[PDB]
Formats: sequence, C-alpha cells, structure tokens
Amino acid sequence: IQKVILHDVLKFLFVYIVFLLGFGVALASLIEKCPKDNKDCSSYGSFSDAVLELFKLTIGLGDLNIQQNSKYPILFLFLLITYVILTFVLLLNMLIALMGETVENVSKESERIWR
Amino acid sequence: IQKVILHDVLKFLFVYIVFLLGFGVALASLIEKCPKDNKDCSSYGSFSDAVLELFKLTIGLGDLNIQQNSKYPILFLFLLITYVILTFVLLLNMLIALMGETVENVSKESERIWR
Ligand SMILES: CCCCCCCC/C=C/CCCCCCCC(=O)O[C@@H](COC(=O)CCCCCCCCCCCCCCC)COP(=O)([O-])OCC[N+](C)(C)C
Ligand SMILES: CCCCCCCC/C=C/CCCCCCCC(=O)O[C@@H](COC(=O)CCCCCCCCCCCCCCC)COP(=O)([O-])OCC[N+](C)(C)C
Ligand SMILES: CCCCCCCC/C=C\CCCCCCCC(=O)O[C@@H](COC(=O)CCCCCCCCCCCCCCC)COP(=O)([O-])OCC[N+](C)(C)C
Ligand SMILES: CCCCCCCC/C=C\CCCCCCCC(=O)O[C@@H](COC(=O)CCCCCCCCCCCCCCC)COP(=O)([O-])OCC[N+](C)(C)C
Ligand code: NA
Ligand code: NA
Ligand code: NA
Repeated sequence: IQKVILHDVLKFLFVYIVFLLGFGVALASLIEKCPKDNKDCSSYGSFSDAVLELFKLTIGLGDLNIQQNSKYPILFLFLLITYVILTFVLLLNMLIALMGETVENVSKESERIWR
Repeated sequence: IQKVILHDVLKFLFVYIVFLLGFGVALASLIEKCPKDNKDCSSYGSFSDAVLELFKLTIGLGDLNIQQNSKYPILFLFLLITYVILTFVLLLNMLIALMGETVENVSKESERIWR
C-alpha cells in the first residue's frame, strides 16, 4: 500500500486535477442566465458546483440529465463525454502501470524490505 | 496515456458505438403509445433518449425500473440484460488487451521514446 501511495497514484491525481479543474470551467462558464423565478436553475452553476458534480460522476454516483441551462446543449455535452473518455484512459494507465510494477517487484520487494 | 489513446480504446469505442446505436433502436421502437394524459410516459422515448439512458447505465449512474411503457416487458428486458453482458465482455477484452501490451513494452518502450 505504501509503495503504491507514493509513486503511481500521486501522478494520477496531478493529471486528474488539471482535467477536472480544466473541464470544470468549460462547463461552469457555458451555463448562462439563472432566472430567479426558477432558482437552483442548474447543478453546474458556480465553479464549486462543477467540480463536485463531475467528481460524483467519476466515482459512479449521482444522477445526470443533459438539459442543464446552457447556451450550447450540443457543446455542453461534448465536453462531458470528453471528460468520461479522457478520465477513463488514465484509469487504464493506472492498472497497467501497477501491473508493470507488481510482476517485477512484490515477491522480492515486499518480503525483503519487511525484514 | 498517448499510446493507449491511439490503439485499444479507439477500437473499443467503435464497437461500443454499434451496440449502443444498435440496441438503442431496439428499445426505442419497442416502446409504444405515450398517452398525453400521462406525459413523460417513459425514459426510452425517442432514439435520443435511448442512447443516453443506456449511456448512464454503462458508467454506473442513474436509476432503472423495468416498467417502461412497452409492448413486451419480457422482450424489453432481454435486450437490456443483453446490453449489460455484451458491453461487459469487451471491458474484459480491454484490460487484457492492455495487459498484453504493458508487460511487453513499458519498461523499454516509454523510457526510450521519452529520450
Ligand atoms: C495541482 C493543482 C492544485 C491542487 C489542489 C488540490 C485540491 C483541489 C482543489 C479544489 C478547489 C475547488 C474550488 C475552490 C472554491 C472556489 C474558489 C476557486 O478556487 O475559484 C474561484 C476563482 O477561480 C476559478 O474560477 C478557477 C479558474 C482557474 C483554474 C485553475 C486550475 C489550475 C490547475 C493547474 C494544474 C497544473 C498542472 C501542471 C502540469 C505539469 C471561483 O470560485 P467561486 O465560484 O467564486 O466560488 C464559489 C463560492 N462559494 C465557495 C462561496 C460557494
Ligand atoms: C461509427 C459510427 C458513427 C460515430 C458517431 C459518434 C457519436 C455518437 C452519435 C450519436 C448520435 C445520437 C442521436 C442523434 C440525434 C437524433 C438523430 C438521429 O441520429 O436519429 C434520427 C434518425 O436516425 C435514427 O433513428 C438512427 C437509426 C440508424 C442507426 C445508425 C447506426 C449506425 C452505426 C453503424 C456502425 C458501423 C460499424 C462498422 C463495423 C466495421 C432519429 O432521431 P429523432 O428521434 O428524430 O431525434 C430526436 C429529436 N430531438 C433531437 C429534437 C430531441
Ligand atoms: C476514479 C476513482 C478514484 C479517484 C477519485 C478521485 C480522488 C480525489 C481526486 C481529486 C480531488 C477532486 C476535488 C473534489 C472537490 C469537490 C468539491 C468542490 O470542489 O467544491 C465544494 C467544496 O470545495 C472545497 O471544499 C474546496 C477545496 C478545499 C481544499 C481541500 C481539497 C481537498 C483535497 C484533499 C486531497 C487529499 C490528498 C491525500 C491523499 C494522497 C463546494 O465548494 P463550497 O461551496 O465552498 O463548499 C460547500 C459547502 N458550503 C457552501 C457550506 C461552504
Ligand atoms: C465504460 C466506461 C468507459 C467508456 C464509456 C463510454 C465513452 C463514450 C462512448 C461513446 C459515446 C456515446 C454517445 C453518448 C450520447 C448520449 C446522448 C444522446 O445520444 O442524445 C442526447 C444528445 O445527443 C447528441 O448530442 C447527439 C450527438 C451529437 C454529436 C456529438 C457526439 C459526441 C461524442 C464525442 C466523442 C469524442 C471522442 C474523443 C475522445 C477519443 C439527447 O439528444 P438531444 O435531444 O438532441 O439533446 C438534448 C438537449 N436538447 C433537447 C436541449 C437539444
Ligand atoms: Na461503478
Ligand atoms: Na452508481
Ligand atoms: Na488487471
């Protein structure tokens, strides 16, 4: 666990941040007027809400409907399906990067530094 | 990440499209009359709704109830449990196809093209 939370996951965050914060603005700005007659107009409102409602998406949690008040419902989705794919690709770089670590190291690495 | 978004995932989409668009019609047509007295009769209405409510299923998101207005609630499910399995099989072809790529390449591939 320790050699794994030092070497691979720390990378994955650092690139998972920049996309989340990156794509976060893109969908947090495409949203437009919140008519006060219809308050809590959209989940993606301020930037703080965009980061989380994307965060809930990654873990496999919540609900989604491509109707949120925006200027471009066609562009408002292309940046979202984007975030699904681009996120997903790294998660496959995750399991293989640890796969390329465990078959070489564990049986000799763990038992010895344990001693 | 780059060698992975060129070679394996591009395949997985191209077969994930044809099933999604394929099974999308099958459940988008089996649905029938939307009585205007009972509007938003079903999630699977037009084809555009079928693609997404299947899309939300794949990522692990949303809600499901096998009651949606259809002619055949027995056939309306067999095409759905179908889409769960057939999708799932490719995702196992994913992790193994990258597994059959990483154990051969990474330690020599990445460090060298990086130079
Ligand atoms: C590694 C990066 C750091 C890690 C952090 C880890 C923790 C994650 C961080 C989580 C923070 C979540 C939001 C905090 C709260 C809101 C305030 C805010 O920050 O935004 C404000 C201004 O800022 C913007 O609008 C942001 C625009 C710039 C994005 C910068 C990304 C840089 C990443 C580059 C990466 C380099 C990669 C280099 C590659 C070699 C706007 O916010 P607001 O709408 O006014 O606020 C809501 C109001 N409320 C709070 C009262 C409700
Ligand atoms: C690779 C394929 C392309 C990739 C695309 C990637 C992006 C994904 C694409 C997403 C598009 C999502 C829907 C768009 C919006 C609706 C319009 C539409 O297209 O359908 C319309 C007609 O068309 C049909 O009814 C479709 C029937 C033919 C299916 C063709 C699949 C071919 C895949 C073969 C693969 C070959 C494999 C070969 C193997 C070697 C009906 O729609 P509607 O109900 O009238 O519209 C709703 C109305 N509203 C919008 C106002 C609400
Ligand atoms: C694929 C599965 C695996 C991976 C999954 C991904 C894993 C995680 C990856 C990455 C983290 C992703 C960011 C999530 C943040 C969502 C919430 C947000 O942005 O806004 C919300 C909170 O906002 C804040 O609290 C602002 C940030 C405060 C600083 C602390 C950051 C915590 C990270 C610590 C890192 C520890 C590192 C130690 C371990 C090494 C809303 O803003 P607000 O409105 O101000 O607050 C609401 C309440 N209020 C209105 C009453 C005030
Ligand atoms: C297992 C986990 C990992 C894999 C997960 C799977 C990963 C993804 C796999 C595959 C993608 C799956 C398709 C999802 C589409 C759902 C929405 C839909 O069909 O209809 C909706 C939108 O419809 C549209 O927007 C129509 C399509 C527009 C073209 C852009 C396609 C974006 C793909 C870009 C590809 C980027 C490639 C770059 C990266 C290489 C509804 O139609 P509407 O009613 O017209 O719109 C509603 C709003 N309105 C009423 C206000 C207008
Ligand atoms: Na899940
Ligand atoms: Na879920
Ligand atoms: Na694995």
